[PDB]
Amino acid sequence: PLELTQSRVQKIWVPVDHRPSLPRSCGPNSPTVIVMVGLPARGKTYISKKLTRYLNWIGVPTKVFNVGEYRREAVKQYSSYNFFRPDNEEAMKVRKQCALAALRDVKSYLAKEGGQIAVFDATNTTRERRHMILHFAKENDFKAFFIESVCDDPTVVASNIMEVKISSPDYKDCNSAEAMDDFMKRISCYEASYQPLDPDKCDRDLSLIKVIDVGRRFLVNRVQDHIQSRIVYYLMNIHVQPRTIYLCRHGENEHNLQGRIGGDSGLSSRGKKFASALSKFVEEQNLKDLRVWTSQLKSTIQTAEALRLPYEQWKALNEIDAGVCEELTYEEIRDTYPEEYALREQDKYYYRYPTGESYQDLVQRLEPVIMELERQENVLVICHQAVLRCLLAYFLDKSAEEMPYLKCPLHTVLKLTPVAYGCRVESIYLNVESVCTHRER
Amino acid sequence: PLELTQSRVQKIWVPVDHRPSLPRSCGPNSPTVIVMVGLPARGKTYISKKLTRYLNWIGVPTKVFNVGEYRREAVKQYSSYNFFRPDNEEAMKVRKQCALAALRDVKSYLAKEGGQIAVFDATNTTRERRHMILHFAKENDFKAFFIESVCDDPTVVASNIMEVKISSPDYKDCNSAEAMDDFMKRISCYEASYQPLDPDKCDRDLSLIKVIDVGRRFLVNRVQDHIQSRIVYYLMNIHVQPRTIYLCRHGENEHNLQGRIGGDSGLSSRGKKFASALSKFVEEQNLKDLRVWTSQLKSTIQTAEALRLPYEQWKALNEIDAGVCEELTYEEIRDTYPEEYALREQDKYYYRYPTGESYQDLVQRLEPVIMELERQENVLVICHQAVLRCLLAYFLDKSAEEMPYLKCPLHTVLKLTPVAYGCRVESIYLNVESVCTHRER
Ligand SMILES: Cc1noc(C)c1Cn1cc(C#N)c2cc(Oc3ccc(NC(=O)[C@@H]4CCCN4)cc3)ccc21
Ligand SMILES: Cc1noc(C)c1Cn1cc(C#N)c2cc(Oc3ccc(NC(=O)[C@@H]4CCCN4)cc3)ccc21
Ligand SMILES: O=P(O)(O)OC[C@H]1O[C@](O)(CO)[C@@H](O)[C@@H]1O
Ligand SMILES: O=P(O)(O)OC[C@H]1O[C@](O)(CO)[C@@H](O)[C@@H]1O
Repeated sequence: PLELTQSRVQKIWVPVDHRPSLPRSCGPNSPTVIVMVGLPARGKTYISKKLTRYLNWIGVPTKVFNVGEYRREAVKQYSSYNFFRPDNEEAMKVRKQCALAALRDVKSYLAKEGGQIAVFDATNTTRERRHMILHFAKENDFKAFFIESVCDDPTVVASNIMEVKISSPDYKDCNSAEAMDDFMKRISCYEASYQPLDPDKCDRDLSLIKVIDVGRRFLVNRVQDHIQSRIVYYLMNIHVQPRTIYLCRHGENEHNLQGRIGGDSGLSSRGKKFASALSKFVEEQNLKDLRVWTSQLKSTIQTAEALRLPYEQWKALNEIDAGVCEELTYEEIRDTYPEEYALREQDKYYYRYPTGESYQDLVQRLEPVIMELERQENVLVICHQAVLRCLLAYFLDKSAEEMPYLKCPLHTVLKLTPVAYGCRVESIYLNVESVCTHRER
Repeated sequence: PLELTQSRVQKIWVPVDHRPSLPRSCGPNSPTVIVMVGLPARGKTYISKKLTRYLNWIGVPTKVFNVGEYRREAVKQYSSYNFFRPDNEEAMKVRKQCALAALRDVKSYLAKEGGQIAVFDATNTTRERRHMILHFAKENDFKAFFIESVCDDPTVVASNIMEVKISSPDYKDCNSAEAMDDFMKRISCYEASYQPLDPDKCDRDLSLIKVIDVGRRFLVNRVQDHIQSRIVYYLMNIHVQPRTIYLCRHGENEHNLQGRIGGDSGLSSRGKKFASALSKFVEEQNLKDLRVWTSQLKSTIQTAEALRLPYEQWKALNEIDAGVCEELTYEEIRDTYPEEYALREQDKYYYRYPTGESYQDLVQRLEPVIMELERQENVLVICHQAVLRCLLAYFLDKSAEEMPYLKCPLHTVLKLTPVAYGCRVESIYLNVESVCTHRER
């Protein structure tokens, strides 16, 4: 009675499955349609992309369905704002068809592809369009959560057009002045029929968040579940202030020299040289304020000590726990635990070390780190190879499959600069020799 | 260069501190005053107490300063609503003095006692009172965060009076009808001068949350930091729906029989008997829906398997990691690691096992569990001794010092019923023998 077996890869205790003569599968909670609401140049695509990047990283399969991309596919070349005119009978039919084709793909993603969240990235400015999306959600048993971005500041609108609209594939053959003028006219096409969300009377029963004046104020109505609560918390932690994220590993340690994994060894002579090189690098960056974060492991703390700056130790930044394989070389792992070695090589993200962790466990541990990185400005994170790959996968939108193989060499700073599309990444090698700890698939 | 030492209790790497001939101390971010806003019977004291319980548990020293308690101290016996009349010159002076005496204690708590958050629990219904609190915060370099509870539903108001107001020390000599009538008149004394928070025009620069219609809607304005963001997320996860939380340990395991700590051993014959007894108990509770949560350790999963109910495994529910002391008996710990054994006995909450955890680390890991327990209704958590003590300390408002010594015997269910003041706790022993794993200080 109560016979369990431990799964080889993830190390999960499951009931011993003595399937009957004819094994039956039972193939396969409710998916969510996130509805973006607002006039053009209100950061809807920015919100869509950032939220999708975060949700995928935490393990919630999410996809953006941008109606404009369906339009660029249906209509070969973009000419002008005249396409967006409310009196343009033909283009209005085309635009509706594009929205319906995107919703068709939303249904296929959530009901047939194992997707959990579909972000419907369009203006959805009219009650009519939103009633149609709600009907689509109710008939398919999907939850609907609305995210509206409201802003009347002309400086914010003009800045968004200059930063990411003029560079749109629609304005390829246009100069900055033509594109800006056309886009202002394009926004005006939407202003007459725009009906903002009204949680007070009309939209009282809808689950929604109103992001007002680029996150200065929020109106939150009827948060139904955990994922909606998490989105609201995320939106309240992110910001659009300029800043830099520097990510690096501790300087080379004694275990690195011996080819040993885990442990709590100190910096080697080269590691100490990197720590000095890092201080000079940090100084040369001339940052008004800089937060320094380390793990609770000696090698990252010794590296931070060389900076002569205040730092904070996070247990969440500690390297992946190798369980029984801690302090062993990869050769000793292959010889003592050959089954374990091969299992990891085959499934590096989900593989859990015996009495240890997986990259999947790392993500769960690092989520508060990500949330705090979002709220901060200039931050230097001194961590470890697996931790760094996980954080980098979040910033660079890398999949779970790619994550355990990201190149994070020793004595190299990864400088992350948030641009309008995601992160610009610059690599800075601090000219101090070390061993190589990267292992390809 | 870069010489560090590992602190004996917490195992934190610190710079070797070779203090000079004359050692200097440097004794000791900005504290926060949380301002409750709203008419009486709006759940301000309920919010104050629950939020304080959560903030203290996560390690943020928090205290409630209820102006009514300062009034009950200054004014010996309460007679009627006549004390709260706006034309009561004398009582208005007394009430102001009480609020100023509470603020004096707020200053002493935040600036002199190492308190981080002071919850100022009063009506604070007038702009004048709030301007005075803001002046007090600005002059003392304290942050101000407002939490307003707005509700016009007479059913909600009447229910609150019947549940927790009539039982107030003010209404000791009154019967339910007299107390209800007096309290309605008391609320009416505040209605004329009540100026709700206006984040649109007047309170635009204030950091605030408006909880509308018992959490149906929220107005969030200017969230400045991490703690305010966390409070907002907490308020959006909690609910006032009736439910039951059942907490228990896995049935007795093989390591329990050998007096061994940690490990991933299976249920003993008695443990299997408890698992059956637990199924019968659960069935007899006749709960419409019940969520079952386990750790990823075998003994909790085997216990859940006996229920024949769907369950979810949480790595966050895994027992405290004993590091190098894993799978050892307490006698073997005392003989192999006597220094470690004595250090733990002296500082059980902060003590970290070598390459292992502390109760302090458990709290950090269990925070997402608490957040999900809040969002859920009927939940059964099958876990481990140290995990159970931590969760119980949250629900029962126990300090960090008390937490490692809470009695959590094997084969015993802790039934938690949320009442208006906190949790009512019922213990249910399922009449199956086991070893005792409790060790007093
Ligand atoms: C790109 C880009 N960089 O600067 C600007 C301006 C843009 C383009 N943009 C224009 C927007 C508009 N309207 C907008 C809204 C956004 O949605 C937001 C959602 C949440 C928050 N949240 C916060 O700012 C939190 C809340 C309080 C503390 N910090 C801010 C914006 C995000 C980006 C937005
Ligand atoms: C005791 C007690 N039990 O039922 C009632 C009614 C009471 C007394 N009471 C009266 C209130 C009023 N007005 C009130 C507000 C509260 O503040 C709240 C703060 C946040 C939330 N949040 C939620 O409900 C979240 C948001 C959406 C999902 N669930 C609710 C109430 C908490 C308790 C309150
Ligand atoms: O996932 P991988 O490739 O083993 O890399 C993570 C490893 O890198 C190290 O930080 C050093 O090689 C080890 O501590 C850790 O086991
Ligand atoms: O903090 P204490 O008193 O050692 O209790 C926690 C211990 O209880 C156990 O669950 C069983 O005694 C061990 O796994 C764990 O080390």
